[PDB]
Amino acid sequence: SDLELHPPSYPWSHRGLLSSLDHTSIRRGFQVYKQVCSSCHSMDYVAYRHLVGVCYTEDEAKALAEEVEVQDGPNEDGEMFMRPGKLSDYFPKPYPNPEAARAANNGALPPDLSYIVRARHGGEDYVFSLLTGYCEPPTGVSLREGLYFNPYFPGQAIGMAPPIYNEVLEFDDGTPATMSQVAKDVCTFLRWAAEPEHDHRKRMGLKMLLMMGLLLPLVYAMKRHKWSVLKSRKLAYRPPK
Amino acid sequence: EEEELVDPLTTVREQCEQLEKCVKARERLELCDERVSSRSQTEEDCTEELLDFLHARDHCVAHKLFNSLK
Amino acid sequence: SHTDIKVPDFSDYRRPEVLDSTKSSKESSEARKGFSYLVTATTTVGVAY
Amino acid sequence: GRQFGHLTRVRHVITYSLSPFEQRAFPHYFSKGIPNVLRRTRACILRVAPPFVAFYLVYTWGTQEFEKSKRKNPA
Amino acid sequence: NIRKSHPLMKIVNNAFIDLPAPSNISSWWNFGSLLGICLILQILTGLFLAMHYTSDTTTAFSSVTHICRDVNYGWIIRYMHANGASMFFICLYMHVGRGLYYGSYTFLETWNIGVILLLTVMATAFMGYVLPWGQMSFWGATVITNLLSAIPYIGTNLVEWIWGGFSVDKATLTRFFAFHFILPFIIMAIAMVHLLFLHETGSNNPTGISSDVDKIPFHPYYTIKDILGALLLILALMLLVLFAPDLLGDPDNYTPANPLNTPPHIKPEWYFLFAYAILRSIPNKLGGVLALAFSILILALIPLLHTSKQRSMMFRPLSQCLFWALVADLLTLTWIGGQPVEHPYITIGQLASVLYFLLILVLMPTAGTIENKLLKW
Amino acid sequence: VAPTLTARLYSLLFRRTSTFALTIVVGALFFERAFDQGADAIYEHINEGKLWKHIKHK
Ligand code: HEM
Ligand code: HEM
Ligand code: HEM
Repeated sequence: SDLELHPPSYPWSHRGLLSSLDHTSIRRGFQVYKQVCSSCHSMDYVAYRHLVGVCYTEDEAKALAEEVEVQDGPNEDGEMFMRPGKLSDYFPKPYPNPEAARAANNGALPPDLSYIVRARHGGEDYVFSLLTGYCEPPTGVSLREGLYFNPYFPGQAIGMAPPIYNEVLEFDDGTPATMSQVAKDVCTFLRWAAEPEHDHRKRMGLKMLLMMGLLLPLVYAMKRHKWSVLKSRKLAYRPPK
Repeated sequence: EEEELVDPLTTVREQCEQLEKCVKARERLELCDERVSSRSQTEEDCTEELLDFLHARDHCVAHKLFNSLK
Repeated sequence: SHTDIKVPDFSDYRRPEVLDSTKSSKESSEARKGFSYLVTATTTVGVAY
Repeated sequence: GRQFGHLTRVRHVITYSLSPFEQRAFPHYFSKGIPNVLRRTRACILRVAPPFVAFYLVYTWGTQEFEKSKRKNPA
Repeated sequence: NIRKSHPLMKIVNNAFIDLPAPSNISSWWNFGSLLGICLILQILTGLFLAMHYTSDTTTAFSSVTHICRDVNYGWIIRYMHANGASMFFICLYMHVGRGLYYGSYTFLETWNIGVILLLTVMATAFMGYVLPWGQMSFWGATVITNLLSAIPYIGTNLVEWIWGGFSVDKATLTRFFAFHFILPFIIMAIAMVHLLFLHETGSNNPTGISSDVDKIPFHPYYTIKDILGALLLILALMLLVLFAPDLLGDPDNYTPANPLNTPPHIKPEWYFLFAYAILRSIPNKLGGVLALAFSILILALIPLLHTSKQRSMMFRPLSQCLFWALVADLLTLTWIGGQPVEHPYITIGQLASVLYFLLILVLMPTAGTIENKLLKW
Repeated sequence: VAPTLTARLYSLLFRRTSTFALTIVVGALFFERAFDQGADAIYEHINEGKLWKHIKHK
């Protein structure tokens, strides 16, 4: 039905002009991605070395890559083989073609997570709102199990589930991971998978504001200086008597 | 799950959900909710009332939330 | 009669360093060109960046 | 085309100028300046402003009716 | 000496150095260089983009991501292109407007070439947006291109001719790429001719009076003021691309193309929204595209409906109000154009469309006549 | 300060277009070093993802 609700405005650490992006959070959010989110969501536009300078250290990132496997190049016959992932291959399609998603997932197709924060309005807020907030299907509404109920999601008939159910945890520094903290982190990491350039963008922006803020007055004084012969200028008309 | 992770959302939501604007909204929810139940061949489905409540609740949630989160 | 040809007062526009009919202008010239040029030099350094 | 010296015919008009290195680029900037911007605004509001508010109003009204329409009580 | 005589320098000298210009032009005359600037900025970031982009359906979108993540500084280059397109449109809209307000259109050739320049960049930009092969790229490519099917007895064949297939498929992307590359160079030659006809009279000015009596050389004066002018263009552009890269594109066009989906959305980029509104205001296939076209080619009718004895609007109050109602009406049009065709929006979108045409075709010329009469002219 | 800084800037460094060009280019170097770092530094009032701060922990 064409009747719905729009997400509120959460105070992320990466909204409001010159603003980093919580990197310790991107990392916890990566954890959330690899453990709970990746099972049914592809992020095929992000590789392991992207996680380098950012959250993890070089060795750390390779170790994660190493872990599981992919279908590497042709064995000298004509069949491919398996090996421990390198730092250069992108995260890991759980479903081959599109219809495999339909098969293993009620008949629905779970959309890619490479962008998503830029592919849905409100961005991280919508994902945050889609995550944490889940509700009891009101009166006269007929779910049908495949579709769950979800405020925010258009139509209210979803197909996902709330895979945030307070846990299926992880941890480095051991953050008390409830559904809240586990959600914020995914979105924060999601921001980064959508817009990696985020930090630097805003850094150049700081420099751009400081420079423009210094060039603008100077170019103006250059201009009024030359125009001053004209702005200050006097006319007189002296016709023959 | 059964008892022992202090979901901050739930905590802040309580205080939030409570509040005036949402009290009134939930009142209408219940009002309309009880109508829908009180019949058979009806269709005024109570979907709108829920969102209004949620909206009012959720704005106040955003404002008070993340403060605590680590 | 072209001798009636005034030259409107510009005190209302002249920099301070040049406000006195009583004294030279060769002195404040360096400071004046200095300022105006420093402005354009600083600008090019800026744009250069 | 057009050049300088072939533009038009002008007679008896004197023009005094002063070198840019002898005057200020920002004379009464705030003093004379601001009153001028106020005067220019006065002169133009009644011709610029109204059309816009007509839209401003059409805009907020237009949205309210839309949003309020996707709701309903009986029938 | 050297500047004046040398075959190449003459050109430069006659266009940017000794060109007699009115000592009178205001900020609204800066959009001329600004478009010039936008044109180059859009060719320069455009070329660097073509060094990594591939025009094939299966890699199209992927290559654009490749640019933003892997290509060094690919992201700025990408967003500068994206935002420069809108910046090019704001400037284009200021420029046309400026001329309308000031009677600059009395220079038919210059103006008419200007209309050809308006169309050329519109056709250019429309093809640009399809290249990433996003949801909106495909459906906007579909919705808009399909209009030509309203042309009687020729239309079906036409749409199928430019499409390359029976849809917006493989042939269409590569096709649209080629034209998106070739178009801005043609635009350039045309801007030279734009400037060629303009130089034949020199610029107009806010009074619409005539400035032979007070011209100043284009050099210190307008080179330095265009510089300061380009600087502000950069600010607007950079403020847009660094702080809000997806603001005017709206968070949407990500997620690849899907010829079976059809998003409950469908609207061209903001610069076509006024035209878009006019089109859907009319219940009729033919009429819609007829009025769609007319909403822009009408610029070629403006000089025939001048009517006033004065050239500019500076001394004409009633005309000013009517002009402002035109701009105000054009906001409504884009605003409506950016909304679904439901209850309130249809009827005002309908009314505003009639007004657009009533204003330019009837109200404005009448005000001119009235104005003449009040002055006893 | 005294017979003017600008006066000396003009007399010793701005009267020729050579020295003028020369100072601008020398002034371009340092400015870059000072600002590029200055702006990177000011940016450090966000002791957050600060790669340096994380470098110590892991
Ligand atoms: C691993 C278990 C998961 C499964 C089986 C799953 C499945 C799905 C499905 C079927 C949909 C489509 C809903 C519909 O079309 O009605 C969906 C959408 C979505 N998924 Fe999941 N999902 C999972 C986990 C996640 C997680 C953990 C996240 C992010 C934290 C996520 C992010 C999203 C988002 C943001 C949408 C919204 C699509 C839209 O708004 O149109 N998914 N998922
Ligand atoms: C001949 C010079 C040009 C070249 C070589 C060029 C190249 C490209 C390429 C390779 C793309 C696809 C990559 C991308 O989407 O970022 C693109 C997209 C686009 N072009 Fe151009 N372009 C040129 C001129 C122009 C002109 C003059 C305009 C009009 C303002 C324009 C408007 C656009 C737009 C709106 C997009 C899509 C926006 C985006 O997704 O970033 N281009 N162009
Ligand atoms: C590629 C896009 C365009 C470029 C590069 C361009 C360039 C220019 C330039 C450089 C000027 C110098 C005067 C000034 O600074 O305003 C000018 C003036 C003018 N342009 Fe354009 N223009 C473009 C599009 C247009 C279009 C869309 C129109 C209107 C249909 C137009 C019509 C005119 C007219 C009538 C003048 C005379 C203005 C006056 O003397 O007051 N141009 N144009």
